[PDB]
Amino acid sequence: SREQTMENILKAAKKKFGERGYEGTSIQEIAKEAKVNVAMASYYFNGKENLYYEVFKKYGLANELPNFLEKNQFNPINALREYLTVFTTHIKENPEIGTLAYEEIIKESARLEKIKPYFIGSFEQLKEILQEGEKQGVFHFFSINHTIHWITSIVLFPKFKKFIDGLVPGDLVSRIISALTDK
Amino acid sequence: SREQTMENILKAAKKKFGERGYEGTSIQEIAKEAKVNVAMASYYFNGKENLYYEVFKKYGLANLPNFLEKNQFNPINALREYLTVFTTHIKENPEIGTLAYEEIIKESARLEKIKPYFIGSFEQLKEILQEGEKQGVFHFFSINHTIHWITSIVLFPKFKKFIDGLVPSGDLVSRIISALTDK
Repeated sequence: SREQTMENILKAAKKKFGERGYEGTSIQEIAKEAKVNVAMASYYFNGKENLYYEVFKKYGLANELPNFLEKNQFNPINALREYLTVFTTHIKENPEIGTLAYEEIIKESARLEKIKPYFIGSFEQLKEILQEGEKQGVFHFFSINHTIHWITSIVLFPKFKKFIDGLVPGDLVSRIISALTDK
Repeated sequence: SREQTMENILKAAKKKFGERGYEGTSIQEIAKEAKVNVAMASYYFNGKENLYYEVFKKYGLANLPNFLEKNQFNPINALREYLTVFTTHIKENPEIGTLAYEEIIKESARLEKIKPYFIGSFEQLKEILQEGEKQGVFHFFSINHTIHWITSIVLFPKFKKFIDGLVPSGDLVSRIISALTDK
């Protein structure tokens, strides 16, 4: 019942913050969405700023990711496919993470710093998988920086990709992999 | 005068919309920023929604010339001018970029009506790229992939910087061109 209520409030926080952003969302709005009074929301989460962080802590990218390269016997295509599947599926089921993150990147706020780990943590692996695929002659790209840039844009901002798709004539993961294995 | 009052209102809207987005900004706040009567502001632009579109009409990419034609159909030269012009415009009107986002995500009724202040640049981009590929000076997976990552840097320079901060100066345009000319 404690956990249920805490979960209810975090689900509501994610929903409302995702709709209106940090500033446009109130603790009252959230509490109302969660069917609890404001005092109940303060008790568990102690104010707007910390609730926002707990939203990223709970629904952000899971911090305990296996090593995808080892998990996939150092087959980089297989490692990248699994990595990207894990990560794009997460953003599909928790889209607010993507849209809130990619927002705060523009406001360059103090929130950004505390938020980073919960959508950024796995980029190190993404670098390793790519560099090992390049080393194996299985991936081809101009630079690692350029490639992480467009791959993480798709991961965090899949709707921009849909938007460009509407203007210029799939499966996201397969499309990332085809762009990399083009020789 | 009518014209002057309208300039002031648009300057205000741009500023205020940029800060808080469509939803978190009221016509009251813009009018107050412009030091004008709310109901006048509202009437002159026939409402908040139309005012918002006029912000894009005024400050967007309505402006451009045929960069291919202006560059003697040298695609590299045309793309460089194109990129320089576009990035400079986003630098000088950052709200256009950041507001395009809040809206590419909300997939709003508003998106459809703001698109026309980017579609035009994007087809010119497409033409430059295809002309370059045809002349054998550009090489890429697909035009859709290419336009996706380029327009990503252009409309959302701050994410590009954010990734630059996580993955190891340099001219942005050169970097785009180098990624296109890479054999």
